[PDB]
Amino acid sequence: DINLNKATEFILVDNNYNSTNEFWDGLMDRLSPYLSYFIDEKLKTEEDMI
Amino acid sequence: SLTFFDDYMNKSFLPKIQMTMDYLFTVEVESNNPYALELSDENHNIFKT
Repeated sequence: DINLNKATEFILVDNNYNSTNEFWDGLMDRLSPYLSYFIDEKLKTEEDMI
Repeated sequence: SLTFFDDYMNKSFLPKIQMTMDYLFTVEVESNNPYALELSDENHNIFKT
C-alpha cells in the first residue's frame, strides 16, 4: 500500500521512490536479520526453518 | 531631446523583452531531471516539450 500510486505527488522519481524504500529497509534490517539468522542459526533449527 | 521613440524601445522595451524571455524560461524549469509522457519514448522531460 505504498505503490498504489496515481503517480506522482513527489514526483521523484517518476515511479521510482519505493524502490529506495524497500531498498533501504532491505539494507539496514539486512545485517540485523543476518545475525538473527546466524546467531540464531542455532535458533533457526532444522525444524520450521523449512 | 527628440527621440524618445526609441530610447525605451531602444533601452527599456528591448531589455524587458530579454528578461521577459528569461523569466518565461523560468516558467519551464519544473524541477525534474527528468520525467515525461512521450508516445514514442521516454523523452526526458516535460522540460523538453
